[PDB]
Amino acid sequence: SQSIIAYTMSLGAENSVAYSNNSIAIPTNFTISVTTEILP
Amino acid sequence: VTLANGLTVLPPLLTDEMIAQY
Ligand SMILES: *[C@@H]1O[C@H](CO)[C@@H](O)[C@H](O)[C@H]1NC(C)=O
Repeated sequence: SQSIIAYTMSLGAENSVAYSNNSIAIPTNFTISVTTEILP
Repeated sequence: VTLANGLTVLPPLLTDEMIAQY
C-alpha cells in the first residue's frame, strides 16, 4: 500500500558526544573529499 | 519583540521550537 504520507520535520541525526574533564579526542587517520559548489 | 480581503499569512516551515533546538 503506497500513498501520500505526512510526517514531522527530520531535524537530523542525533549525535551523542560526552564532555568530560581532562579528556581529549584527536583524529588518527584522515580522509580527503572533494565537494561541488555551483554559482550562477 | 512585538509582533505587529484575500491576504493570507503563510506560517513558516521552520517552527520556533525547531529553530531553538537547532
Ligand atoms: C586512512 O584511510 C584510508 C582510506 O581512506 C585507508 O586506506 C588507510 O589505511 C587509513 N590509514 C590508516 C593508518 O589506517
